[PDB]
Amino acid sequence: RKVVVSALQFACTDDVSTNVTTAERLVRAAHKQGANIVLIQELFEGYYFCQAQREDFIQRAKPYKDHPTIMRLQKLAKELGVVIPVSFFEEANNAHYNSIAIIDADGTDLGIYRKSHIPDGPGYEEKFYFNPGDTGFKVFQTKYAKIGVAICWDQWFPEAARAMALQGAEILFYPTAIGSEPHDQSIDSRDHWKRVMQGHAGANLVPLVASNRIGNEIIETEHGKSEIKFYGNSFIAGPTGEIVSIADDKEEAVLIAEFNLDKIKSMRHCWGVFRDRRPDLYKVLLTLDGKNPVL
Amino acid sequence: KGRKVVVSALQFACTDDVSTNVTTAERLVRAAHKQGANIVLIQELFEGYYFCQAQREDFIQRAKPYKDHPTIMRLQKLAKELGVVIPVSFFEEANNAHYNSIAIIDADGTDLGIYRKSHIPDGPGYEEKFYFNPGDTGFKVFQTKYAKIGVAICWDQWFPEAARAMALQGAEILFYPTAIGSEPHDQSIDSRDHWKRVMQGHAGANLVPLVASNRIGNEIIETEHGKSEIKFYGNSFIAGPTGEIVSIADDKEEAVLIAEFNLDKIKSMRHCWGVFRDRRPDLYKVLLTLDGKNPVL
Amino acid sequence: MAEDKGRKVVVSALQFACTDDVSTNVTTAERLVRAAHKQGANIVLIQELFEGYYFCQAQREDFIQRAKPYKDHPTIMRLQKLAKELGVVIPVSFFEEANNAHYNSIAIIDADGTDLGIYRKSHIPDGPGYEEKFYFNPGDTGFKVFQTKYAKIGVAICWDQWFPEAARAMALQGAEILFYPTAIGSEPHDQSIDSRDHWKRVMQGHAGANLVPLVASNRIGNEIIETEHGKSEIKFYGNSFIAGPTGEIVSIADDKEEAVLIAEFNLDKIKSMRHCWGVFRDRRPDLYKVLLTLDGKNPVL
Amino acid sequence: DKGRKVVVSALQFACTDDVSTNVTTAERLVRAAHKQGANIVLIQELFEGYYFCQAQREDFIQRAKPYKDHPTIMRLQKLAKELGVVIPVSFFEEANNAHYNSIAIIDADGTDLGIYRKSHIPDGPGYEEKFYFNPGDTGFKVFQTKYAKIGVAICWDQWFPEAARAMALQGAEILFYPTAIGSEPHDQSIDSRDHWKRVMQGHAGANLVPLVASNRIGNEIIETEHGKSEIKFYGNSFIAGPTGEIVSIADDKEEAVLIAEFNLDKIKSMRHCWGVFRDRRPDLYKVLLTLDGKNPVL
Amino acid sequence: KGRKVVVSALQFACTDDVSTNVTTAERLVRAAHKQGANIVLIQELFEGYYFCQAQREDFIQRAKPYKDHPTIMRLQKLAKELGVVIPVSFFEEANNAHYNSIAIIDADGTDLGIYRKSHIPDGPGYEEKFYFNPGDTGFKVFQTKYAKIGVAICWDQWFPEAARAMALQGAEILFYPTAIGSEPHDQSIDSRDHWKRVMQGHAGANLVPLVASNRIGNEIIETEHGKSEIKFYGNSFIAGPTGEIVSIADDKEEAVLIAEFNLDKIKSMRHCWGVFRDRRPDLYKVLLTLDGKNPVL
Amino acid sequence: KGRKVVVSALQFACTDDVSTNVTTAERLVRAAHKQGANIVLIQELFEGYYFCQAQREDFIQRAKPYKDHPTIMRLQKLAKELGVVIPVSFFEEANNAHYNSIAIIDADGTDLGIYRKSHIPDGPGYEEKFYFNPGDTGFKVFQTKYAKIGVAICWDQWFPEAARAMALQGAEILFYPTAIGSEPHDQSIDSRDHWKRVMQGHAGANLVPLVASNRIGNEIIETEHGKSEIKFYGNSFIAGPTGEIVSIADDKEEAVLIAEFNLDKIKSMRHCWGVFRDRRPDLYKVLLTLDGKNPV
Repeated sequence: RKVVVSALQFACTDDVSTNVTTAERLVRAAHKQGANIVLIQELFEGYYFCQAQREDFIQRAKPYKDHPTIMRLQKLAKELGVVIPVSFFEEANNAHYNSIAIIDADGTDLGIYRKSHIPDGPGYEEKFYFNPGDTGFKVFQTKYAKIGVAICWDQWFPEAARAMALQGAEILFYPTAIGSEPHDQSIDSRDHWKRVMQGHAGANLVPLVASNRIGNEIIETEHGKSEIKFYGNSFIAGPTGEIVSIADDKEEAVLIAEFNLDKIKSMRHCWGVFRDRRPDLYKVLLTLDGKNPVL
Repeated sequence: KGRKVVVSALQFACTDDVSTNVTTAERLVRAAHKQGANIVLIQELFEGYYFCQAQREDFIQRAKPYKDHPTIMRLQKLAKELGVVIPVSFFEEANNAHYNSIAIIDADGTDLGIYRKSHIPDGPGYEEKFYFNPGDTGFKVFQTKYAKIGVAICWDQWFPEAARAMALQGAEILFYPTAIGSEPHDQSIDSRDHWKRVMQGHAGANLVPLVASNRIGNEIIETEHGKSEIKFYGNSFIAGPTGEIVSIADDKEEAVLIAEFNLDKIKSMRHCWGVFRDRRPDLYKVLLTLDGKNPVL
Repeated sequence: MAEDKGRKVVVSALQFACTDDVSTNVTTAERLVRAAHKQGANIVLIQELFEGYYFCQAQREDFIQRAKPYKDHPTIMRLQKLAKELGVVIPVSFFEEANNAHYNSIAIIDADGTDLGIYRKSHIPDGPGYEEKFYFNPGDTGFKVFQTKYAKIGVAICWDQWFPEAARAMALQGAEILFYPTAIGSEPHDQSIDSRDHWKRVMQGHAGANLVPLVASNRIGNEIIETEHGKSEIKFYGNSFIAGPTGEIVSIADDKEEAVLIAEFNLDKIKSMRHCWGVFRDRRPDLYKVLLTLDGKNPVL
Repeated sequence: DKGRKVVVSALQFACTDDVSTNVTTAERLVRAAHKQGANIVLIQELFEGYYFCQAQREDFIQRAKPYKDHPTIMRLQKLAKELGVVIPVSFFEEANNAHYNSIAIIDADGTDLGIYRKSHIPDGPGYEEKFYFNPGDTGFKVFQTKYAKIGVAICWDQWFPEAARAMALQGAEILFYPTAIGSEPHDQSIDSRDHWKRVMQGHAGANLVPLVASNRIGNEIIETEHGKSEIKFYGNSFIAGPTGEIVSIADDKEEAVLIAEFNLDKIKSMRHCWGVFRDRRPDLYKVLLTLDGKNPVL
Repeated sequence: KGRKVVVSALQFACTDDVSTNVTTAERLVRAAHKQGANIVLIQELFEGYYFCQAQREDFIQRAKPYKDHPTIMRLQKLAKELGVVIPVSFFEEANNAHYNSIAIIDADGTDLGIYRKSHIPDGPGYEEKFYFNPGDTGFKVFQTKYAKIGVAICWDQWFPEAARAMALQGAEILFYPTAIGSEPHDQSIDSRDHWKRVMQGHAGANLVPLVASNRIGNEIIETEHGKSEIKFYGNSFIAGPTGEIVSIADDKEEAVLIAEFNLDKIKSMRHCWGVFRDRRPDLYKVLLTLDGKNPVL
Repeated sequence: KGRKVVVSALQFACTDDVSTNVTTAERLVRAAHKQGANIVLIQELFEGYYFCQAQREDFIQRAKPYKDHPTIMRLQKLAKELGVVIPVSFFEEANNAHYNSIAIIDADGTDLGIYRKSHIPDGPGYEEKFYFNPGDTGFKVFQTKYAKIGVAICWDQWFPEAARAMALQGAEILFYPTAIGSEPHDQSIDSRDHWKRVMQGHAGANLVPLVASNRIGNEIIETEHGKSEIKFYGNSFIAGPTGEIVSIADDKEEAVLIAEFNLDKIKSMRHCWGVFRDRRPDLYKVLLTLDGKNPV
């Protein structure tokens, strides 16, 4: 069982149809290079608007139901025969989420995952827009494989990766948007960010895919202009956490790595980390302060 | 710029003859429509006297099935003729069950369904518990031609849970037909101020406009223990999304209240304020108890 | 001076003995239906499986083939003509064949002769003398009410009458009167069992708890059936009766006479009494989930 | 005649509106029942005072007390322990802002086994219980006592076959119903006593379990918001067998101690053999979870 | 190459003493274990004579609760000692309901839960409908240390629906404890060949091995109408995944039957045959009727 | 005493010439009738070689519409002449759809309607998938002058659900025209015993007789890869209501199997055994899933 996977890395304008045209052109090229499962970066429908905390930007959200972009990638997914996770800003009555729709090989929409861990701070004011996720971590059974799909900031938490691997995830996927921070140009998070994810891969014995955007984006915030240089470094790690394919910080990229899933599962089962786990001693992970279980 | 909706609260006195009262409601619905109304709200159990001052066997038989109801059917023609949304309050018989109900008529005459009053009041003058099974529809919202609306009934207006339930389901405007006034056992009770404040609270906490239509007039009912009298205090009103009263009637006059809301700006104002983004349903389990400890089955 | 308003309806319970010849028993039924109609009856109730002996004392292959389809049933068709002639409602109890399934059924014939449909016995009894589980699939129509020319009625069959759930299911759906055709008597394996008083009190309890009148028609006579282990006898104990909405018995037959019982009810006054008493206003379905278990803990799928 | 035997008792008495007096009365009669061999003794509903629900008064709501350290429950626990008898104690419960018509089941060793909160709440002239009590939220319960597994419910609950069946399905071997019922102050023509008995006898026969009903006697006048209101409570406390037969019954005005012995092993055997529980059709009972015959409640 | 499992069907005659019969089971389980068995199947209602020839009040009281059942508890010790999976058939009392049930004990002694007999037979010699409520667990599969298995009971074995339900839920092997023999009212009835053919059919249609353990011996029961005799015919067998019988007992002696199955090669063979991807559940709705027309509720 | 019906299973080798095969079918139907048959079953797709081996474009044109089918019409004449029921297997063209189908002809020559094969497999020697859409008729029963019958086709015969569906609706006899033999990929599998066991299973579980007609002979079709060959193993048989084989053919010669059944006695036996009285459809919802969890 040989599933091919791809990481995509492009620049965005602040125009839905031009951006979707970009993803649509890079997904078709992935399929040309033999891709089965194609990953598109976070909130690629537009500029990373979370630098500002503006009332009108909340109204960029749209319902999950009959979503114009989901609907347009389902046709593309079905025609190529590729799995495609679709990042979008979701409105649900008065709730709002940073969410992703998993569209299978036949165009079928298999459901939704809602970003659980929400970042905050200058340039990344995501807590102003998103309710923290209520779906829980999910695995999606696709024609090619069982896949763990979470979103951006979720990639920093070992709990997310572990939860997905416990639920049958043969591969983990993370659509991302990260770069410089507008308040301090001395902050360079690229090495640290790769390292944390490399750790999830090696600890669970599952390959990993991270798609991150590039280019410069200037947002008109409530306090004047704010700029981010997204640093790319979209990559694919193997089940031991090794970097097999890696993009640069500036150029557009279409990554590919083929994995023998049945043999990676024999590698995982023989190492026996899952049978060796001690859930009886992990109750402290249900606390925030290291003593009080949350309700 | 944005979807606009003109809403209206009506306030009038009732005899105990259905034909008269429906004729009265029709006259006021037309006057609201002449002033630009798209959704018009008629007071609770308007077809007759507020009979719940008595606990009488024979009054139970005022109920009628939802199916082919002559007052709903008559008002469906009006809605369609005028292009107006009309929630119609009525006493429902459903086999051996009975409910204080309301059917939502859309601007094209279409009966969109019903809501059965959930919280049932009790005590001298307001013996509703004797007549109505507690509602089993749960809180609802209705997609009309002008807006998603949440309609509940009278006593439901005192419960933040009901307004919150409707808002969570996408209600853009809340409506409460009412029958409230003095209490026959104690002349010192005057609940009008308290009544308004609690509702203003719902409107401000959910950032949605709110409409309340209340009865006026004195009604004297023969009860199992003699005459009982209520002076209904009107005070029908419309409140905006921060709870401010934008239209209000006095305690005796017949009234047609009008108010226009921009529903796209309000949606935008509601999301911006962030309350729905910040709710903690994980910490609200206690609300599924009556006694602060034991969850209900 | 005027009569008290409200729809009146006159109901009747019949009580008779059967032979094992279908023509003789339908002739008996028709004679008694006509006698009931002569006394003013609007709805007449014939006892369970009246077409023959209560054959369920035996567990025999050949007795299963006594079933017949609901479609073009000779007995139903014949009683349809009688109902139309007299202008009376007649529920018709019969053993139904439905491809490979079999049921103990009842067809409700309206006062204009129209077949309004069927109910299939839900609770199936078992044991010496009453081996019904051998013949009948448990009913799959669920509890029903039928809108007749005179009233909305609830009809169930024999063993069903021991279950408060059935009576309440019918009342909840608007049944204004309950009917139960019955075949019950002595038990061949133990002559000390005399269930007649127990039988009455359970049904009177249904009428009182739902505030609806109730009609039970039961068989009389001794019947001997040839079983796989020899002859077995039941003495059917009659006691057909009509009960009012507080459970009071208004008419009752003895254990051996042929009877035509007659009682008039004002359905509008009883409706009003039923609602004022308030039991239906006060019910707690939220606490009744345990009723959907057999063992008090596990809900059935 | 082998098998576990249990002796049950129904008490019937008049109440004043003073708590100390009425509890002294209950203790007198529980001792009289025990002297006659009773193992489980049933005291009538809200016996601590007059049946105050004829009125709808603010101040009457404050007669309620917490379940915790309830003085009447504590006093009767001592008596239960002294005599070795099971004693259900009816009381008006305050639980934060909720209020219930409740009953605490005291075992023969004096242990508080838990509470049942009245589910079906009556309403109308003379019986304005819906003004005082939240409808109960414990659900129907059964309690394992030293003598038997029992099902205890309260007053108006006795009209509902669903409550008896719920208790039977969960193993209840005897059903107990403390009661307060009599005339109705708005219409002297209403006499519910035969209807009342008939419905309970229905429960006993349909579930094949014995049933004990203890009812109040005497005239009571309550000062209501609209003037005096009077009820004459009609007694008729009784004990029914597993076929619904009345085995013991009191009149409408006598103070009474009723006594009945039951063989629970033989009744269990009879119950199972009759087959009603073997033959039930819960797959066809969903309509029971509706009020209107059509719509399942949330 | 793959996960191997050795299964066993046991066959013996019952006495009227419980302990004797559990000890007979214990002796035969140890004999299966000695010959390499991992999962061992004991016949239906093995604790005593097949009492269902009679319809008696006192026989119903032979039932016992699932909780702290002495026979289940004793067999748990044996399961843990030998490291063998043991399904334990028993007559369950559950408040007022009664069932013909079976508890699946895992190789470490753990009680995995129970299955209640779904299809209850009836007629002379087999009056089971008098004793048991139809099962309400539905068909189940259990995950044991050696395999996911489907266990159903006696009469259940005549129904293609039970066997399919278990395989669809992942059963790798079907098990059917049985009590079947002659019929007391008609000596011409010999159902043994028909009985095997139907099960062999289940094995072949689902491509899973099947094990059936049947009783031997003549039993005379005192019924309400005199003596009734059944001659139990044994013929316990184990069938492979195409329905071929690979081990079979005679009609009169004790037997310990043993067979090994490569469950991964069988899984692969089942997947390859493809029957399960080729089913048409969209065309099977009539299976939810009894009469070929009306779906049950 | 009771309705007696004589049924027949025919078995022969096909040539790849339509006329010849139809003439062969006719000869054997007449032979069956001469031995007393009332209902006669001809094997699946008898008009030619079993072509589902290969996946060829020109083979699709062997399909013909249900209306005015020349083989059906000719067999209608034969049914009316002799007074025998004849289910006619054929390759149906219906617009953008094609089906493996069978039309039931009554003893008076009346076309009673059709059933379209429901279960469509894959695999070498039997690539049914490329030629036939999944049947949309559902499982049917047909009332003939002699009995209510249920008919299903080739691959359908592995599915207990189809046999049960027919029996629930009144089928008193089940008919299964088929084509099965070796597999061109590996000559070690011999499925004839597995096949018989599953069908005997359906006869015994539903207490209905069952007739299966299978072809004999070797057949070589030129395909995409190269010459594919199959040896059809015959073994046509008639089973009774307990699943006993009452009549059976070998793997190499023509046969006309005959068996008489008393449908009234069998119906009485079926009901007394009780399986239909004892079914639990309230516990069978999982059967409306493919994966054993989610309804379709």
